[PDB]
Amino acid sequence: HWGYGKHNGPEHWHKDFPIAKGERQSPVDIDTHTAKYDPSLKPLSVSYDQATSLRILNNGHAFNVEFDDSQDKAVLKGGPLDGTYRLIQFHFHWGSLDGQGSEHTVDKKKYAAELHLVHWNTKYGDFGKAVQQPDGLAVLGIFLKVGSAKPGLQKVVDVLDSIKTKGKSADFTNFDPRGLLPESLDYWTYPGSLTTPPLLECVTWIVLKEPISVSSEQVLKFRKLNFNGEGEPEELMVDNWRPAQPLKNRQIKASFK
Ligand SMILES: CC(=O)O[C@@H]1[C@@H](O)[C@@H](O)O[C@H](COS(N)(=O)=O)[C@H]1OC(C)=O
Ligand SMILES: [Zn+2]
Repeated sequence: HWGYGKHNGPEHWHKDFPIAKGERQSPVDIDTHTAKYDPSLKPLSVSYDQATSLRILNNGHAFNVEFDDSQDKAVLKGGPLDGTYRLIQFHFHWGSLDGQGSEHTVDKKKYAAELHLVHWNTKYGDFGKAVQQPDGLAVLGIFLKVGSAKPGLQKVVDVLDSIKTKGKSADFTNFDPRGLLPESLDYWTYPGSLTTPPLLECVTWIVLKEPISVSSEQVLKFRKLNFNGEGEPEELMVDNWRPAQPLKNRQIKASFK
């Protein structure tokens, strides 16, 4: 099926998923001098105090830390968002080298990786229904640069050995996503899509201005994961990012000057 290699990668997706060439695809390049400051944007509210993590899973495309979303335990509100969006999982995209890995770019600059915290609009009742709506999801995107270690990331790094290959999962309770946030919540926002098949155009993207720093040793451990399942030839899980798509008829708004 689909992947990130020469023969099944982003260039090929449109054949099974024609929406790949659609009206509001992600990610995009964020041209910082074209984005418009919008004073009508309310403050962004990230309420992760009661967050309940459950499990970490290698699905062959990335790894996901999954959350109990049966109640309003961890929610995103405010900013460009109307209503309440519940945290369902977070995952990362990263590169084979420190100079690439992010999905969004900032004035064409690629970061070593990108963290995505996926939330769904509670008005639609469940995640499956939400992805069929133009305002069904809100994904908070955070850039990673290589520098000093991120303490809040280490617990994730430590468990990757136990989910090396496709299909593996491990218990991952009591993880606090607040430890992955930068100091500032300044952001850009635009309407877009999922960055993997089925590429549904259901996402309000909120991308933070301030990157978090992770150590080279930390990102190196991401690159030791496998796309393949156990007992198959090793294909390192690296460069699992879609490149920037055309902005087309969209405007990127900024929460800051
Ligand atoms: C659970 C799962 O497969 O999560 C996916 C995940 O593991 C990854 O490949 O990234 C995908 C796209 O999400 S993104 N980049 O925020 O648009 C995910 O799809 C979905 C639907 O969340
Ligand atoms: Zn993602």
